[PDB]
Amino acid sequence: EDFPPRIVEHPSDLIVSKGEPATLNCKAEGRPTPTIEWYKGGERVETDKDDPRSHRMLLPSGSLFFLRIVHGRKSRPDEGVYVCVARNYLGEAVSHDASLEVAILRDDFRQNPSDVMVAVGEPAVMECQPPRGHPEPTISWKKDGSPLDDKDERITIRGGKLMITYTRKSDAGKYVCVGTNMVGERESEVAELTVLE
Repeated sequence: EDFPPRIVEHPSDLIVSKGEPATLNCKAEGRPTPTIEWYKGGERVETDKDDPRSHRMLLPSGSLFFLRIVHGRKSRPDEGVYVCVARNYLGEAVSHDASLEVAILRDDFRQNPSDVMVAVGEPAVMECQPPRGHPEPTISWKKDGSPLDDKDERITIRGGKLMITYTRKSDAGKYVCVGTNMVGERESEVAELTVLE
């Protein structure tokens, strides 16, 4: 016996990089088998099943596959809020909405660290702020090519602050703050800690 459609899988939010394909999931049940149609900002989205020229494929399940995420300066027709709608003669079911998003990481830091000159046993503090990014760029540090870990308690890394409680001469070196999101790494310009005594 025939029954109205029901959404089985709603689409989940998606951040993806420019250059990468993407898939928004949807799945319905119904008898007769429901058709699946997608809407972005409440506007019907063309698929290859509508028009062979589309860069978007509607998969057998009704998920929406973007062969390329269009996001240029002056047009970006793919990022936004999406909903799938399942239909048969008996009715319609709509999904919850999902955002589709292109990740972004700037090459150039919000605030570079600063040279510090300090004497043995005195605190050395370096502050950093990474580029704007989505998702937000998390922070790490490097001295003369090698990662810094706060695994060793004499260094405190927290927020944008790197603190060395009691400077050692062996702490003299080139410091860079590193910026990281799904897009890639980004390195600040190098900072000189100098240690007197």
